[PDB]
Amino acid sequence: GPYQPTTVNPPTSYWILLAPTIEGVIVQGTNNTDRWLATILIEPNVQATDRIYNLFGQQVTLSVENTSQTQWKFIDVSKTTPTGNYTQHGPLFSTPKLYAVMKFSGRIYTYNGTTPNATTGYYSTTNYDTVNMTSFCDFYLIPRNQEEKCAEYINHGL
Ligand SMILES: CCCCCCCCCCCCCCCC(=O)O
Repeated sequence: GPYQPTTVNPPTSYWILLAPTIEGVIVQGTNNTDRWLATILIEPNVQATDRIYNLFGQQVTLSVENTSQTQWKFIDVSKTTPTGNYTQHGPLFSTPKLYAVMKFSGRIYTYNGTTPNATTGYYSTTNYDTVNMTSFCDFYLIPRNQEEKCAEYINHGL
């Protein structure tokens, strides 16, 4: 990398390492059947607030917060129908402002917790293997077999 913002359908067993700079929707993806997914970035020190986000072309109001005074915050969101409500999942508090996602074994793997001690976790409520990706930021590809490097960049930056 870095790869410029684009829409692709990433391969399974690859980490996409996203390098956003501005708060808001950094990436979104869908399988056009049962999942519309995104990750939102929130700057430090945002008390509970209704914010409007363009998700898949629609203006969506989400109640969000970031209680961290020093770190940025990634939140995953998901809806299961075109008109469904979004639910928030898996906060990552981040100093490097990097976020990674991988489709593998039907699951989506991400990093969770607080850098520099963020750890991998995953979602598994359906098979996500065919979910595509529209990235609004520059990104890198890291194969599963070099995942240790991915964890390194998430927690410590490039
Ligand atoms: C490579 C795929 C990219 C998909 C783009 C969005 C990246 C974040 C993934 C968020 C998953 C949301 C959690 C789903 C909750 C659930 O339904 O189990």
